Amino acid sequence: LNIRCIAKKGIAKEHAKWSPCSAIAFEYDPHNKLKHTDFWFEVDAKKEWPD
Amino acid sequence: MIIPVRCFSCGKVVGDKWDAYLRLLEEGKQEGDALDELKLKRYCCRRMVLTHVDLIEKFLRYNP
Amino acid sequence: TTEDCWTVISAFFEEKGLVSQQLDSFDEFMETSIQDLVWEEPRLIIRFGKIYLSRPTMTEADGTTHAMFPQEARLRNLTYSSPVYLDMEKKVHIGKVPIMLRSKFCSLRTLDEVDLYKMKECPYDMGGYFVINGSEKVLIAQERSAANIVQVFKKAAPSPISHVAEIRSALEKGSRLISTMQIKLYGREDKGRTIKATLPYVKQDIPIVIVFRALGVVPDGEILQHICYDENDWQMLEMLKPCIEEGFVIQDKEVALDFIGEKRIQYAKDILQKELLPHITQEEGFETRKTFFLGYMVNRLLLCALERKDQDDRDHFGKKRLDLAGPLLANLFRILFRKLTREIYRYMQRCIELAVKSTTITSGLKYSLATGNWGEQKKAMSSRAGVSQVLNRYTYSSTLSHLRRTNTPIAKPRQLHNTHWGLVCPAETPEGQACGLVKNLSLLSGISIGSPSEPIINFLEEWGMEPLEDYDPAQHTKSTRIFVNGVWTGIHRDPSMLVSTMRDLRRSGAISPEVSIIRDIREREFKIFTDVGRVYRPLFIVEDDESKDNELRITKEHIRKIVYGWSSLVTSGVIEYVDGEEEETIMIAMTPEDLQLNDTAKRIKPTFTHCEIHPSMILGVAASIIPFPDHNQSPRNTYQSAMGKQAMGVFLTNYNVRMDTMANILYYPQKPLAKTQAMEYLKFRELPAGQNAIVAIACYSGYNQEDSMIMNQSSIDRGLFRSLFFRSYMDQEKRFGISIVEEFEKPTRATTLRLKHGTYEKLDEDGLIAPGVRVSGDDIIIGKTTPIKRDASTPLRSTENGIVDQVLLTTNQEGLKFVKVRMRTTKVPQIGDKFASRHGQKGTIGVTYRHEDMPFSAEGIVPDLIINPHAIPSRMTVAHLIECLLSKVGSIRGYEGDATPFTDLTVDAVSNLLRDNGYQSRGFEVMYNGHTGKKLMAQVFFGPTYYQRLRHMVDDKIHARARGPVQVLTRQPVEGRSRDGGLRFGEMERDCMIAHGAAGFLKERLMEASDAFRVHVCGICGLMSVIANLKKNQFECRSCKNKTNIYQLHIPYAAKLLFQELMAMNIAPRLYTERSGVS
Amino acid sequence: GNLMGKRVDFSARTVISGDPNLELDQVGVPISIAKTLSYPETVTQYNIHRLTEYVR
Amino acid sequence: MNAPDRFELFILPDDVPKLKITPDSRVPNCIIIKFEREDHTLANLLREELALYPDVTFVAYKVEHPLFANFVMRLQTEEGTRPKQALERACASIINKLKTLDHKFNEEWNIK
Amino acid sequence: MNTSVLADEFISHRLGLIPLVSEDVEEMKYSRDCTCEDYCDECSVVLELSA
Amino acid sequence: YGVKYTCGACAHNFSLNKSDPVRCKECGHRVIYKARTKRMSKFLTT
Ligand SMILES: [Zn+2]
Ligand SMILES: [Zn+2]
Ligand SMILES: [Zn+2]
Ligand SMILES: [Zn+2]
Repeated sequence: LNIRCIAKKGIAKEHAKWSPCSAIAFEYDPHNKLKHTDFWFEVDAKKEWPD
Repeated sequence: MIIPVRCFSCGKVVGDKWDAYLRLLEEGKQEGDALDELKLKRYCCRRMVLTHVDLIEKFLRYNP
Repeated sequence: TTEDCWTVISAFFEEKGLVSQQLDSFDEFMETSIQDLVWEEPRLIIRFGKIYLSRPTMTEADGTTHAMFPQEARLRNLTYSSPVYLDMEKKVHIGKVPIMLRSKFCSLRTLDEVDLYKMKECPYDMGGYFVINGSEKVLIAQERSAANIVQVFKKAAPSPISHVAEIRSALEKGSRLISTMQIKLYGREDKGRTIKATLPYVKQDIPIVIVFRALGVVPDGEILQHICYDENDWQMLEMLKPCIEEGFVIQDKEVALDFIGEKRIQYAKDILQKELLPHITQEEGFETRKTFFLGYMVNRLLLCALERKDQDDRDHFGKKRLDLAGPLLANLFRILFRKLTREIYRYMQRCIELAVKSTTITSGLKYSLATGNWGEQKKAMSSRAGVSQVLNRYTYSSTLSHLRRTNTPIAKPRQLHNTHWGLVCPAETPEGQACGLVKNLSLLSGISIGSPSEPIINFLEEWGMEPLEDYDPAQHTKSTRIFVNGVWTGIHRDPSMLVSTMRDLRRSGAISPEVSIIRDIREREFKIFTDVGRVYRPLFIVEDDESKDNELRITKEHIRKIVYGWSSLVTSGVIEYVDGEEEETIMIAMTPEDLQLNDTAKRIKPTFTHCEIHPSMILGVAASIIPFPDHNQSPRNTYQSAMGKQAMGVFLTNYNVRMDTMANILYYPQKPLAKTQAMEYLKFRELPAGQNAIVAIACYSGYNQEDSMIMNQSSIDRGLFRSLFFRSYMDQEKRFGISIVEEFEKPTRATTLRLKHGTYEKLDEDGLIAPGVRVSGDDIIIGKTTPIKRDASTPLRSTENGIVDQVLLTTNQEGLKFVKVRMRTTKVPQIGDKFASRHGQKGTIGVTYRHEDMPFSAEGIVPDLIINPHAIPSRMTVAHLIECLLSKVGSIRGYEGDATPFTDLTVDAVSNLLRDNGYQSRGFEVMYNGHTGKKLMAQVFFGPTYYQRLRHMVDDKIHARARGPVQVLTRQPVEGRSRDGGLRFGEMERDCMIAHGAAGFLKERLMEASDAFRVHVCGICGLMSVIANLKKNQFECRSCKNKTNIYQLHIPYAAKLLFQELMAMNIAPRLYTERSGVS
Repeated sequence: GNLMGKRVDFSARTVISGDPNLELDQVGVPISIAKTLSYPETVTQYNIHRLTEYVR
Repeated sequence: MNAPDRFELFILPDDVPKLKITPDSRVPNCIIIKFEREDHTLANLLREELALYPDVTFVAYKVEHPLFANFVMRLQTEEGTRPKQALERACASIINKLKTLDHKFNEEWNIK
Repeated sequence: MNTSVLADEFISHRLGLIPLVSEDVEEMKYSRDCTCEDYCDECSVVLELSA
Repeated sequence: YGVKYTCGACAHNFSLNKSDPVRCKECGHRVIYKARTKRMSKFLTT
């Protein structure tokens, strides 16, 4: 097995093989106060929905 | 068929964790925990190794 | 326990393996059978003896005779067959018989692990197939209504016949004649009722009465002795009255055997020893017995004709057999050997006073197996096509299925009968056309082989069995009659003990576990079947051996004990083989446990003689991989059962050394996150059929609409669902007895010109390409010529391209140059390729987004796939949703997820375990719209689910043409995208346009965009005669002698031919440019 | 088979996928295909200019 | 096979402008700006910072079609006030915000 | 040279994802923009591999 | 130095042409692969 690699710049747009991110957490207002969501539930939202 | 550099789902590397894993098995007899310690939190990167089927082994028993 | 019966199952496959049947039935032909066949109707007006069957050989020019091997014959496209020799008496080579891989005569049969690895044969390959001219050929099971059994059919109000009973007869061992006995019954259930039967060679039908006198019984009451076993059954007797009067005209054996048109009477006998009920035996001194039979038949008849017993269930699988490989090689052989018989007769009819070209037995066999036409060759296509196909190799579970497949020659057969339970898988069966006519065998099912009758015939006539010969229906009231393979071998008094002794004799193993014994108390009879072709399953024995209460014979000691094969598990009376017939009179318990308060969540659950090893064993390969098939709409399971046979993965490991046309390997495989305990035996973990995609069932861009799914580009780049694609073009250097050979070079010029379009510059001087070469457009892959220098070089199909992966040259038996080329290509998933889960949820890509654009969860985690919620409500497939949940747990918990059928796992249970880990008890998670970052007003069912990448990728379908290669006969375009063809504009497409009134446009299709042609008609005799020499103007049209009145028209060349045809049929289509008939 | 309905030229077939941003009467066509099917349009002093670009 | 070359989502080809501005006749003082080689990343960001500047009477954007990474932005402001400036400022304000952020991220950092 | 059971472009893919250093990544230009025909040290990084 | 075909068993670089037989420098086994190119091949990681 004989190779020879050549590296170049580039970004994640051009190809996934670039981006240094790899998963990124994002959350806001964990306690739905702004009500930008309507929680699903069977009886009690607070208890059925993981804090 | 060998391990996949970077996990499809999120992107996190997973090339190194192979030898580490197959050891923490043979001796330390873990799964869940091993992984947890290997720094593999969320199921997304997780499923890659635990679902990997190393075919290459049988292939290597072939001549050319 | 439940987890125990699994070990029992484990014990089974360790010894028998998925393909028992195939090998077993092959060996039975080699080992034994083949001999018995040659020694029966042999001797010719000089006998034959034992036959020798040597091993594989390869007689090729430029070498002696190289001992050939499988993995070679494949690559060189040969034939895994060996020689056959026979010491004929008044040494000789006689035909090549194709061995079956992994059997007994295949050397592999002994070699061990390392030993095999050295033979290049992939261990995981269970073999069981033949290797004709390269491609692996798999013989497909052929179902057929069993023979030698009593039936009864009612025949519709409009018919001179009321009811009828039939019985197909054939010698279980010896020739096997296919002449059936028909005992009709004219006069419907009303009209003023004769009884006639059909005999071979008899013009009309004969009335039962004469048949009795013709046997040797002329007086009454000695006749009803045989028919009725109860002088007090006036009803039955009445019917018969009008019939006796019919034959009242023949009062003896002379005329009896006469009327069938001294010479005929002598001939009459013949027709009784060779035509009349030919099975049973054709000896001599047994006349008596058959008389009792012919009585038992007319009885069984009326028993229905008097509304006491329903009409026989035509599709009662138990009365159906399955001619596996071994059996087939018989009825085929005879037809041949009989032509061989009379062939050696021809050589002797030339000798006006060695020769035997043992290739007719070689090439004959080949023809069939190659195409699928059994019955000889010649101008005899009057055989059956379907038998023997081109073994699938799309995926492992595909190939598997194919070998375990059964067919069934042609609204009632297609039905899924009850009898199919246990023996055949309910879901796996081809869509459309023949659907239900192609069945696959279950896991536990097996076919018989052929045990012996006598060791039980004796065992009977030596335990209470008073021979049939001397019977007295009134003296012997409840005499329990016993049948043997459809023959009546006398009756027996109290059977209860006689019964539970033979069956116990079998359990120790001194009378093969394969024989069937059915007692029909409700009629007082005993059915005995030894037959070859009977499907059977295994069951647990219960037996009340508890003198301290009321319990399963098997114990936890048999279990942990698992010189102890599966044969011992049977040799200890712990399991029995119950066929479909015997089933009728037994009572089977489902769950072993229970069948010997509750949670308001789990599923509601509703003397015992046998138990079910495990219900999840009634499935075959297809359904066997589907998780929770008991949670989806059944008809859906049936779909995945087919689509499975069309996904990508890895079909074998030797694949890197196979020169087969078409083959796909999934870049990175992945064993499922959820599995069946049965998978453990399907080596699936070592040969997965797909990958675990991070599904997310939600609406988004609206590109996941109508069963189309969105796939995360980002991970498509990370190699998700990529697959290699192979292909293998092959060529030879043909010759002629007249020394004129072809060549394998890099041709140019040389007086001919006959060459291709593409480039040859990428061809080294050996007339081949290199494995580095980047081929495309049409580029010639191989270089060949035919001197008669015309090129015959093969060019890469215009639509394809990729890279060469391995070229190889080789000799042929005819010392010719054999050369195969293999091209590889990586196939990336594209905005069109088809995919699907294991729940009939098939779909293609509509678009592809990246990480950003994609929706995501606070944790970070992002989906790889987004399918639409609309593909759930009417599809009803719920297990999918469940497979998702379970798999979302095993992911987070690291523990392998069991999905196996009817266990003690519920959605409420799983939900709690997922709540123990941290995430929502139902899976659902919050997500932020990748474009704005703002949360989604709703929540989504985000969870890892297995996904197979079925083949059928766009670039293999995409086709567009505008005036291309035209057909020859028609001159219209050609078929198929491969030949650059054109789409048909069939009737239905015509119609529509006509409704639209698109007159002209249609006229422009059929002409300008296809056929078209300018023909010259004659103004007098409206024909296409005119000799139009477009130069000297000369037109003419002799016979009607004109040169002045001629017209020109524009019609489709296709039509012009239609007319020439019509002309050539003597009909005269006159074409007039002016109306003449007036009105 | 060949007369009441025949295979014709200037025709194409592939795999479909819906697009929620295409007018009702539109139909997104794959580049490849557009580069294959033609249309005999006579030369006229009104579209010559446009044609002269297309030809080069 | 038929998919463009990836690098066509950001590099402008032979004579083609990033920005194209067209006047709106429908109503007075309004424009529709065609943005070439861009997406939500930069779009949504401009849209946002405009509803902060209470001098903007309108500001919306859209993606003609997902295959092409482009987008049109229509903006309308009060009398005699050019949108471009408010775009400059709020864009500069982004940089300032970011200049601050950078700085505020450096001092914060240093304390480790 | 490559006698591996994996194909050429199969390996090519693999190496594409492997993370390389990118500290002074900002001071380099794409070989395509570099006025050098194809590539060079002033615009590309070559590596070797024999096994 | 230099190579044309190799053998499936006695991997020995051969080299031949018409009528010069189609075997190997030992092993009768008439297989033989057509060895790599000299001009290096460039691949894409897609
Ligand atoms: Zn991940
Ligand atoms: Zn004429
Ligand atoms: Zn450069
Ligand atoms: Zn050799």
